[PDB]
Parts: sequence; structure tokens; C-alpha cells
Amino acid sequence: MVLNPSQQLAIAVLSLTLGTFTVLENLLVLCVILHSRSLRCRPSYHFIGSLAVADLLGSVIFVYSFIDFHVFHRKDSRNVFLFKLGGVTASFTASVGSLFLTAIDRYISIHRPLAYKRIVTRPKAVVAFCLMWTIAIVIAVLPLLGWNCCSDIFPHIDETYLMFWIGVTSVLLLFIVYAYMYILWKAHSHAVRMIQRGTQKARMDIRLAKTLVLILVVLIICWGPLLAIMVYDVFGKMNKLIKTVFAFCSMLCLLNSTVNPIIYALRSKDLRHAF
Amino acid sequence: ASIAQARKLVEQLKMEANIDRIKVSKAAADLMAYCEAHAKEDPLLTPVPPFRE
Amino acid sequence: VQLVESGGGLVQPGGSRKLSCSASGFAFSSFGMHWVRQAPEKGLEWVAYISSGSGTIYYADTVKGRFTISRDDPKNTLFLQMTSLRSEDTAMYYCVRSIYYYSSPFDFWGQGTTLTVSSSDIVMTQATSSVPVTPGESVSISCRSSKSLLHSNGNTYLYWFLQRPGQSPQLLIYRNLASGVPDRFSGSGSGTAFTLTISRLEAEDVGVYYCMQHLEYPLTFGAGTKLEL
Amino acid sequence: TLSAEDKAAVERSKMIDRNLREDGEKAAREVKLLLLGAGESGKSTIVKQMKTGIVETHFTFKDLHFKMFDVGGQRSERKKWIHCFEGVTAIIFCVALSDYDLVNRMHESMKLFDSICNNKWFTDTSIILFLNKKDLFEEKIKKSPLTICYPEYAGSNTYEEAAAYIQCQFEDLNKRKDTKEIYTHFTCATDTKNVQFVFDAVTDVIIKNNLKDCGLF
Amino acid sequence: ELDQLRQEAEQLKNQIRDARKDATLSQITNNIDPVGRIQMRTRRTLRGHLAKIYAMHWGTDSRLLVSGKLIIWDSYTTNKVHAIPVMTCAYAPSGNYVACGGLDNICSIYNLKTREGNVRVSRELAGHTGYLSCCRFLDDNQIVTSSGDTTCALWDIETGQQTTTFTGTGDVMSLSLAPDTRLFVSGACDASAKLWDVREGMCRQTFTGESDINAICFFPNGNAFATGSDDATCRLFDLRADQELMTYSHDNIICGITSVSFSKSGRLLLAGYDDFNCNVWDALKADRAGVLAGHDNRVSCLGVTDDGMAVATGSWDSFLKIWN
Ligand SMILES: O=[N+]([O-])C[C@@H](c1ccco1)c1c(-c2ccccc2)[nH]c2ccccc12
Repeated sequence: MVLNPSQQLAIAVLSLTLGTFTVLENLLVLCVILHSRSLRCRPSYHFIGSLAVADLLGSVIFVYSFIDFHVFHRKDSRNVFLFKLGGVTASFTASVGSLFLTAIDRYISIHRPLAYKRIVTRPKAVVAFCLMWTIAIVIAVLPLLGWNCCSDIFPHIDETYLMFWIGVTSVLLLFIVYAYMYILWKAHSHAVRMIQRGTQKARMDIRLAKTLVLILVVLIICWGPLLAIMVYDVFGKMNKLIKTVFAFCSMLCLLNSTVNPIIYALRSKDLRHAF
Repeated sequence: ASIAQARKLVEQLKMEANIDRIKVSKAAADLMAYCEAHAKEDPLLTPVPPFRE
Repeated sequence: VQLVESGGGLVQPGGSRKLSCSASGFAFSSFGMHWVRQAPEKGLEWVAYISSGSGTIYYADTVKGRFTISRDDPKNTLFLQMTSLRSEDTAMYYCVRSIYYYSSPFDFWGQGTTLTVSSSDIVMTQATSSVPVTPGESVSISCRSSKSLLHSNGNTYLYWFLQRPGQSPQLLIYRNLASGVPDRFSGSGSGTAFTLTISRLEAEDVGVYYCMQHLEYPLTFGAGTKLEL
Repeated sequence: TLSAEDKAAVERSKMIDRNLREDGEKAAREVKLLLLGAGESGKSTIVKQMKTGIVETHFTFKDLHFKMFDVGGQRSERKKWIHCFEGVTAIIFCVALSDYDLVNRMHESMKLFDSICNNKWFTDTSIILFLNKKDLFEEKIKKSPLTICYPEYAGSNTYEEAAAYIQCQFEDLNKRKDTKEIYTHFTCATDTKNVQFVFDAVTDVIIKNNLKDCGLF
Repeated sequence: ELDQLRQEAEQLKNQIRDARKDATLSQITNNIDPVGRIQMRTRRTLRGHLAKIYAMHWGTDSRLLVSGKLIIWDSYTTNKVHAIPVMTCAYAPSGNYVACGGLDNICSIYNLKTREGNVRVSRELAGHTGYLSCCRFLDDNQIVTSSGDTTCALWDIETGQQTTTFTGTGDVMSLSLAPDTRLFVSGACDASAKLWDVREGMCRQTFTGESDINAICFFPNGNAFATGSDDATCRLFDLRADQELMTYSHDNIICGITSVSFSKSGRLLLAGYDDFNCNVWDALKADRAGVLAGHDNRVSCLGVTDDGMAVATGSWDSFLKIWN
């Protein structure tokens, strides 16, 4: 029984408040972006919608995990627990994939500035849209169609699967940072070349740096302790301290669904002008 | 210079002053009668069942 | 404007040969191209139809899977590969062209080439066949369709190709009157009853007329008596 | 349920659609530039240096195709046909820079720049300013009455201060400092790098447009 | 000398204004049945243009349409009859020819029904110093054009030389032929409209109502017309009255009128505005009847069939919609 929040019970109310705030702000963003009048033209603005809906789904499902064991403790089948834990691994890898896709889009928008409008188009931006969701679904459901075990809250550890998932998400988490660093470098090089050539009146470089350092620090902070302790959990040894840090970092993990859509949908001036 | 241009203007207005005019009520009645006479076959006015789908 | 058909058929049984045709002064890349045959005593029946862009290669119901069509828009050349020639290939072949707007199909006909070998079909019959043309009078042709040629599009299909003693046929009604010098020709239709009418005869008005009995993919409207004699 | 004729009348429409789609993508790889300078400032003298009504000119540079539209002798109201040029990448404005001594068509050039820069259709279209005629302007510095047209100006006889003052005066007319951006080159009659400047400017504006569409700006 | 001529012209103006100054149509039309609510829905959507379309013209048989490309349509079943590689369109009454012209200051005539199954230029009429605003086929052999040279022209197709020039300030923006093809009207940017005589070559009448006029169309009767200005006002003028009947304006719209057309029997006046939608006024009444919403940009062109079976509208987005 890994359930030992005995000295820390101030989770339910804060998690509920944070989830409600996330759901309401994501719904407001969707309302101001899903008018289907003019914002549908840009592929990146429907890339953002995928992240928003993934965040809303992760917020609504993740907080539901605790109320099931209050009064009746209905048994049903282990498949229910397995299929509810699988959902948590399918509403965050989808968000990470959406972030990777939008980072690749931004990288293309400067790597080949003249051919960006032709390389990236609506028919070619929807194949990856569905492909990433399907990949997330299948990687979540794979243990159900595979073999089982080294004991999580439900007996669903599969130590090999835990290593595989961390290795799969690591490539995306590294390529996002690489793409953003390359964007910053290319923008700075273009600005310094302009300055050296001599058309006075580096605003774009400074604006891009300010926009991107915040994104990078948020990404490296909110995904740092979780992955660190999950890779520490490699010899099968754990303590009440580890359980407490997981319980307290659950909210850090969930805080992405609150802060990331704010940053992504507020830094762009088109959404603000659309209102 | 400008005298010929002023002339070329002035022959225009003198000619137009001699055209006959009738009361606007008669023209309005004629237009209303024409509009009501052809009101039997007006697909945009009276929808009655080419472009059906 | 001009269609030159080449390829003379004189082969032993069990052989194969090709029939070519070249077009001048066409937007050949945008014209559908048919192929029609006429036996010495028969009408004009399809053997193949080819659409613009090579997406429809409809063949003949009498012989299927043996003949094939090849097309060259840059070369403006349309030709036929024939396989397994039998004894009953002794006909005159023509390479008529057509185009469908939203307009007068079968407008131009080629010269045609001979073929001889050394040694769900609508059919009509009438008591009167090969009526001689009486000088100083008016001739009229009456015909009946087995089914209702009128389609829900409202465009009843009414073709009245005229073949004078000579080389190539003509078009009189493409569905009425086409872009031809004569005017006297008239065509009256009512359900399944059709009538070609001649206002007045002429020295070049004599010929053989062919009927319309086609709705579906095989346009075999060739049922018609030869009024040559 | 279609007829034999109509089934063959749909393939024609499909081929027409294919032709339009293939031809429509060859017009999206060309950059539109609009010449809108003064009539006698040297528009006819700048088209030949790079290489009835509207005249279209085609350039090639670094595997990039440029279309430049010269509305030379339209001689009509500008408010009735300026709608057609919405979406043009940039407007190349040319100024004589030696036409201040007519007393004055220099104020005419200033008024035209003010009218074009503050247009409602061109609220996001960059303007490339060419201050032309360095030869006569630099040769007349000995007895230049430049203070006549510029009562509030005091400066040295060197061309640098006067050129900077006049450039700042033209930049001062801009009211949209957030979207638009005026570029200057100080072109000469015997230059060779005129195409390089416009190429760099169009690359910069296209990169900024891509960034604005992407979401970073 | 010159002041005497100025006084002469001034007293001409005074006498004509006094002669044209009755009754009001808006008050005599009292006690009539309103149309109610008119809500025609879109029936066909036409794709293919990748641009802002600028002009169109219905066919003679009310089934064919014409819209750097010139597209022939099929309003019944959506098919592209032919595409031909501009501010004007014209479809000949016989259906043999089409016309196009724009900022190039020339108008081109294209022949449709020919041998070899191709469309080629038949005539390239030139002689204007300006931009063409409208072109209409008077006959199969005669065409009239109004441009920005403040003048109109009546041409001759067989020999490209101009037959007649009409002069008498500002750019002429619109053009409309009478049902009997014997009269002719044109509205200019000087806030004026003029009725001419094609046979004579001389102006017949002038009407002044203000801003530039960029839309005009004859009534089906042929004794009145409707104009649409840029001051968000539409007006109706009568040839036999030389006055203005009503203003088709509302306090909530401050958007100019881009195109104007009537319907058969002259009861519904359809005005394509620049406020992303068209409006359907009751030509005999001062109140709006219906709104044709569904366009995502400025509506440029508008047309109504000869039998009044469908209404085709186009806008600055490349989609041309056929409503019924
Ligand atoms: O049967 N399903 O495909 C249910 C699936 C779902 C989500 C949204 C729509 O279907 C679902 C999951 C889930 C699915 C696969 C792997 C891991 C978790 N976890 C869930 C938690 C709650 C609700 C549904 C799921």
C-alpha cells in the first residue's frame, strides 16, 4: 500500500482550485480561438488548440484519482484501475508532442523563411495532428496488450516500460530546447548582420530572447524533479520521503496545464487582437 | 483660351432646359403599376417549388 | 479541320497490325476520341472511346480485351493495337472526335481505313428498308426507340449522321442542327418517336441515314438500313 | 446516376481544376514590389539601373523572382485603384533630394510620402525610401540655399549633416512605428548595390512576417 | 466678359432647378403590402479562384456564368466549362463572345464557339488614357466602355476604330444599358450621373444628388435607374422626372455601396456593400427586407438572372456563391 499521505492532507482543495482555474482559462482561450472565422488559417494556432485540449483533459482526469476510495470502495475490475492510470500517461505525452511539433514549426519558420508558407500547410499539418494523438494512445495502451510485473499504487509497474517512456520523452524534451536555441542564434545572427551592413532603425533579437528564456526555464523546471526522481527510482528502492515528494510534485506537474497555455496564447498578439 | 472652354460648357445647359418634364406622381404610379403587374412570376419574391437540392 | 487515318488491313488469319491517325489544327489534348467501324452492309457502331487525359478507355462489347488504344498529345497521334484478328474483320474504320461542354459530339470524322482478312443491345426492325429517293419530292425518315431516350437531364440523344457515296460521313443532328451549311434538315422528337425531315431535295442531299438508339456506355446506334441502293 | 455525357463532362472540370491549382502555385513564389515615387524624381532612371498604364517588370536575383509594378502615367484618382495593391510586399518610394529649390515640388514629395505612409490599406506594408541624386546635391554644396526650404535648420556645409537632417525629416512623418518600417539607401546614379539593398529589405520583411504569423511576435 | 458668362450659367442652373422643382414616392406608396422577411439560403458554392474576384456577368440563358483568369461556370451543376488566361466582365447576348478590361487601358474580346475547341482573342480595343471601369456588349458587333478618362466610348468590333466618344471632371465608375439597347447611363466620381444617346453621340440628361458614385443599374422598365454612392446611401432616379426619389440608408451602416442590381419585376433591390455582406432592400419601400450574410470579406460583384431564379454574389474572398 503506497497510500501514505498521513502527515500531508492539504492537497485536495488546492488541486481542485488549480484544476478549476485551468479548465476555465483553457475554455476561455478555446472560445476566443475557436470562432472558426479567421483564426483557423494559421496551422500553428490549431497546433496550440491541441495543447489546450490536452491540458484540459489532463486537468479533469488527474484530480479525479482520489475520490474513488472514500465511501463504498466499489471493486469492479483491475482493468478499470489499469485503464485509468493509462490515461495519465496519454494526456501528457500528447502535450509534449504538441510542444515538439510547434517547436519544429517555429524552427522551420526561420530556417527556410521564403518556403515556410509552402512547406507547412493545412493538409500536411493535420497528418501529424492525428499521428501524435494515436502514438500517445498506443504507447499508453501497450501495457494492457502486453505483459505485467516493482509495484505502483496499482500493480502496474513494468520497470522496463518506465525506462522506455523516460527515454522516449527525453528526445522530445531535448529537441524542443535545441530548436529554441537555434531560433535564438539565427535571429541574433540576422540582427548583427543587419547592424554590420548598416541600416540603423536589435529589437527582434531582444524580444525573441525575452520570449524564449521564459519558455525554456518553465519547461526545464516543471519537468525536472519528476524525471529526476523517476530515474532515481531504478533500483526499486523508495521511502516515505519519496512518496511525499511525489505527492507534492504532482501539483508541479499539473501546473503546466495552467502556465504553459497562458504563455503560449498570450505572447502572440493575434489572439489578443482577435479578442 | 478659357473663353472657348466656357462656351463649350455653356451650350450644354441651354439645351437641357428645353426638355419636357411631367409630374413625378405619374412616373411613380407607372413604376408601381409595372412592379405589381409582373408580380405573378417572381421566384425571389414568392418562393414556390432548377436549384433544388 | 483535318484527320489523317493510316494503316491498311490485309493480313493472314491469326495476325495483328496497327491503325494510326494524326490530327491537325486541334486542341487534341482536350478532345475525346472515338473509333467507329462500318461493315460493307451494316451501320456505324462503336469499337472504343477514349477521354481527355486517358482516364476512360471504354471498349467494344462485341470484342473486349483484344483491342487497345494509345494516345500521344505531344505528337497529336491516336492509334489502335489489334490482337488476334479473326475472319470477321472486313470493315471501314473511322476516328471521329468529340467534346462535351456544359457541345456537339461527333462533329468531325476522319477518312477511315479498310480492314480485310484473307480466307443489353437495342435492335430495331421495320417493314420499309432502303427507300429510294424520289426526285422532285420530299423524303422523311421515321424511327422509334425501344426505351425512352429522354433522360432526367432533359437532353434526349438524337444523332442523324449522313453518309454520302464517297469517303467520309457528316453530322446532321448532334442531340439539334450542327454548324453545317445546309438548313433544310429538321429533327422532331416526341418521347420514343423521332422523325428526320427534309424541306427540299438537292443533288447532294442523297445519302444514307443512321439512327439513334444509345443511352449507356455502349453507344451502338448503328442499327439502320443502307439507302445506297 | 449521371449520364454518359455528364460523366465525361466532369473529367473536363477536374482537368480545369488541376490546371488552375498547378498554375496558382507558380504565382505564390514571386514577390510583389510597387513603385510609387514622384513622376520626375527618377522612376524611369531607376528601372534600367536594376536590370498607357501599369507597366510590369520582372527581375531575378539569388533564385528569387521579383515583380515590380510602375504606375507611370495613370493620371487618375489614386483612391479608386489603390485597392488592387493590397498585400504587396513593399513599396519602393523614390525622392529626388535635389528638388527643394523650385522656389516647390519637394513639399509635393513630402505630401505624397505622408499620404502613402499613413494609408489605411498600407498600414502593414513596408516602405523603402531611395534618396536619389547625390551627384548634383553634393556638387552644389558650395552655394546650396538649403536653409531656404528649412527655416528651422542650422548646420555645417558638409553634406552629412544636411543629409541626416532631411532623412530624419522624412522618417518623422511616419505614425505607425510598431508595424511599418522605412528603409533608406541614399542611391547614386552609378551604384551597383541597389538590388542588394532591396533584396536584404525584402528578406527582413518576409522573416518578420513569418515570425508574426508563427506567434512569437 | 467672363463674369457675364458665369451669371448666364448660374441662371441656367437656377432655371433648371426651378423647373425640376410635386409628390413623394415614399408617401404615395403608403398602404401597400410589405414583402416581410426574405432569407434566401446559399444553393451553390463555387471554388477555384485564388484571388479577390472583381466582376462577373450572368449568361443569356440564365445558366452560364463568367468570373488573371477568366472562368466560365455552370450554375446548375458545378462544372468549369472553360478557363481563359481586371475590373470588368461582359458576356455577349448571343453567348459567342466575352470581354475583359482593367488597368491596362485596353479591352479584349474573346471568342468562345470556334473550331479547334479553343478560345482566342478576337479584338484588342485601345484608345483610352486611363483605367476601364465597365464594359457592356451593345450588340454582337458593338461594345460600349466607360473608363477613368472622364469619357465613355462606343466602339465597333469588326474595325477597332472608335465610333463615338461621349464627354462631359472625374472618373466614370459604372455603366448600364437600357432594356431596349437604345439609351445609356453612366455615373462618375464627381457625384453625378448622365443619360446619353448612343445613336446621336451627345449627352441627354444629368442628375446630381455626396461622394463618388461607383454603382448604377437600370430598372427592368427602362425609365428609371438606381445608383450607389460611397456615403453609405443608395438612391433612385427617374428619367422622365429628372429628380431623386428616395435614399436607401440606415443609421447603423456607415459603409459604402460596392455593387447594385435589381430583380425581375423591379421589386427587390440587392446592394452588395463593403461591410462583409449584401442587403436586400424593397425598391418601393424605405425599409430593409433581408440580409445576405455568409461572405468573409468585401462583396465586390452581384448579379441576378434574366428569369430571376437565382442571385449570384462574389466577394474579395475567392468564393462565388449562388443563392436562391
Ligand atoms: O477506451 N478508451 O479509449 C478510453 C480512453 C479515452 C480517453 C478519452 C476518450 O477515451 C481513456 C484512457 C486511456 C486510454 C489508453 C491508454 C491510457 C489511458 N484513459 C481514460 C480516462 C478517462 C476516460 C477515458 C480514458
